[PDB]
Amino acid sequence: FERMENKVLDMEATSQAAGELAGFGIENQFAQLEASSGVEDELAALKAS
Amino acid sequence: TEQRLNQDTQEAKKWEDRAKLALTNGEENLAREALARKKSLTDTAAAYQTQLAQQ
Amino acid sequence: GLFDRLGRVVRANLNDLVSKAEDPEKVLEQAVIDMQEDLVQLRQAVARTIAEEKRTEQRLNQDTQEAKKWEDRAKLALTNGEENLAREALARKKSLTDTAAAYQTQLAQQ
Amino acid sequence: GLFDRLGRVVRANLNDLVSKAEDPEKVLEQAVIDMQEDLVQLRQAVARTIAEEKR
Amino acid sequence: RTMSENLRRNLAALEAKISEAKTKKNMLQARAKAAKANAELQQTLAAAAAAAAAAA
Repeated sequence: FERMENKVLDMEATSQAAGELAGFGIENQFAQLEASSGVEDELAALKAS
Repeated sequence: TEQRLNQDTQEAKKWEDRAKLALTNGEENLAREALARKKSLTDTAAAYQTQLAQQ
Repeated sequence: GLFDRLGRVVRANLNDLVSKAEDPEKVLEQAVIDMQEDLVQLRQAVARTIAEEKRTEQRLNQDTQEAKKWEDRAKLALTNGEENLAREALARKKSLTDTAAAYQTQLAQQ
Repeated sequence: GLFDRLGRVVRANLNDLVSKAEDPEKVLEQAVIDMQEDLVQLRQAVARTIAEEKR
Repeated sequence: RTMSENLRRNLAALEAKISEAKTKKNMLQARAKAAKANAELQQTLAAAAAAAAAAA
């Protein structure tokens, strides 16, 4: 069980590995802020129609 | 190049109609997806307009 | 020593002749190719520091949830009137919260 | 004694290297196989207590 | 006879925790196989898609 717990920490480490790799995108992320606000603005106009 | 401009501009109108359909169906995430296709078609249409002006 | 200096000069003369033989423009783009793989080596090591940072954060979550478990065992001992077992559970809780502060400090550095 | 402690450290370093060599996932299922035969040993002894009770 | 009630419960409690450890083993091994595949697929695709497109 103790050696298997160390193997469970490989899954935890793999989850953080994907999070650190996703962190490379933070400079580009500003495009997602403008895209998301834009779709809510036209969706609000569509809901108001 | 003027034919490509008419193809990409009518494709942008099609995607705008898909965005309208997504908004009446309450699927705003699909409306943004359709708007992204529309934007790349209008941006390439401006490039074809520039090419056509030179031609 | 004198013969080390003389030895490096005969070896350096042959090495300098080989350095003259290759085109500096071709060697400069080979150096850019080499420098691009050097950045490839750095990103793998840097990404592994993010994985190691997340591993200390996993240990922090393991030891903090273990401290909550022992606090529940202490609560059980107190409702059962076994105050001696409540102190035993609190001693396990204390070593887990003290190592959690060490992992928080390690995580702050990371 | 001091040489007993030093002796166990040189022997333990070699033993720990061998413990690193086997895969913990394979050793964990070998441990479950071993634990299943441990229950096989317990049932034989327990059943013999029933025989001794009846005697 | 009082000892054999105690032993019969201890034998059942032992196989119950052996049984529990075996179901846990399958789930933990599955997660390790899945996590190996997720990492390789995500990293391989993201790297290849960036690299070939930029060069061309």
